Amino acid sequence: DIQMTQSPSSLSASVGDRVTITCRASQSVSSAVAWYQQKPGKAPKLLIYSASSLYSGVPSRFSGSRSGTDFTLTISSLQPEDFATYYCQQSYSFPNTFGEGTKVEIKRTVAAPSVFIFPPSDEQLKSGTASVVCLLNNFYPREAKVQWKVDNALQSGNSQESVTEQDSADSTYSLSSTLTLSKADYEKHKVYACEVTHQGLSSPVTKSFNRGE
Amino acid sequence: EVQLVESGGGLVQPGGSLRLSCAASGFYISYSSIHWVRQAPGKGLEWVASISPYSGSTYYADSVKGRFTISADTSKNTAYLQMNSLRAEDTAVYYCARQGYRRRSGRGFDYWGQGTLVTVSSASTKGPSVFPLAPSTAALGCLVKDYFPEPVTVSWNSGALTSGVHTFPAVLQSSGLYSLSSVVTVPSSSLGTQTYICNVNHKPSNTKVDKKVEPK
RNA sequence: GGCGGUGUAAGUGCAGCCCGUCUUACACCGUGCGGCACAGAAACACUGAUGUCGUAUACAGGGCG
Repeated sequence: DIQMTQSPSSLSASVGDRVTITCRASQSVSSAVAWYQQKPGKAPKLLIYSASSLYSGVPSRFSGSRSGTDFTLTISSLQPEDFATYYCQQSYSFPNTFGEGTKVEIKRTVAAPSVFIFPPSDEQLKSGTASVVCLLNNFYPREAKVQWKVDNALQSGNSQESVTEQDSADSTYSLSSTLTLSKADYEKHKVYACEVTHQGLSSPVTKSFNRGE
Repeated sequence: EVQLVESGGGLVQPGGSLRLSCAASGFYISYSSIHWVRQAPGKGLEWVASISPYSGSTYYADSVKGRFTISADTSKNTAYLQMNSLRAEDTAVYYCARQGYRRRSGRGFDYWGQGTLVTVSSASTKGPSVFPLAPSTAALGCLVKDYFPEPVTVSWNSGALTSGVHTFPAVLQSSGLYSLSSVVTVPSSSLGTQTYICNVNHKPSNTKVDKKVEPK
């Protein structure tokens, strides 16, 4: 089985940068290498075939090269619509093998989150569980930290986070954090706070509500 | 001109069986190699199987040999992937793909189906509960809680509201059920004039809910 | 083409001469097989050309001054 070792596994580059992605074949694959671009939730799109030929309709800023068993995908100048995950593929021998992918994200200025907090709904409180939700909207870079406090007591192990993909129109991320509590615990305590640490903030920001406001 | 439409995905228990279909138009599948390629959620592309023109020779990934069969129906211009004895690690979006014409695009896969999701798991189907996230520019949203399997779809105001919307990826809770939120930010003045309704569809359980989100 | 068969000639184991064998040339007759290139809607298989680079019995000695 021929291996295709692709590097780097991710990279963040500014608009206008030249980016180079490398794929090394564990053994000779002649020139039977293709490159694909994949956007989240979409099928891959063919960019390069036979190691170095540009597929019909692909912009001239994409190119491919082969030196022996080393293959290279180059974007001469990165455009904002080029954020995606790129894959090499060898089709010299069966089983066919893909490289592991290079996720390309767009560099951008630091932007602090706008933070919102949502109490549980009355409908949910009929059910025995309470979910408190903290939204961090349109920040960059992706790394962010959320801590929950209930009446000043730090919570652990009762929250989960999820992050969107980079936005195509402003290159930011958003994050939602959900605190899961029993209905009884939620109805007993008063002050619910979400504390957010992020590079766009010099010190952490707290957004909170009082139950029943 | 070329279209590839897949179907047959869904949820089965470990050890179960499904058959995926890839219905082609714009070209006769007899004169191309047809491939299946899968992608586990959050992971890379993995080649599964292929069938050659003229010979009908078939090829398989090591992980699927003996369990999967790729085939083609010339009279329906349709290719198939029969999947038997399914395992948890077969959970993935499955794509069919046309290998292009040799003199035009080498061995590159030039057309791809839209993808069909296969989930292998013992957990039972369950539709979600949908709760409002009452308006806090204002933020508002819906919490879509306790469903299985993936996916849910969320739109706002039957698709008329798209700008400023963030539908987050689902997180698996310790209960084994999924949960997500969908939020949107709007000008605060619009809270007085525009009704905000989140439309949630959970096709795997035939659960479909529209939830009005109003100020608390 | 390469290989093989047959025929003709010349050269060729010696101190020397002769026959053979061996080699080369020419003539005619049989006759291939691989690998790698290419194309056919074409990775394998299948069909079709044309190139190239390669291949195949390790039976020779005797007579007379």
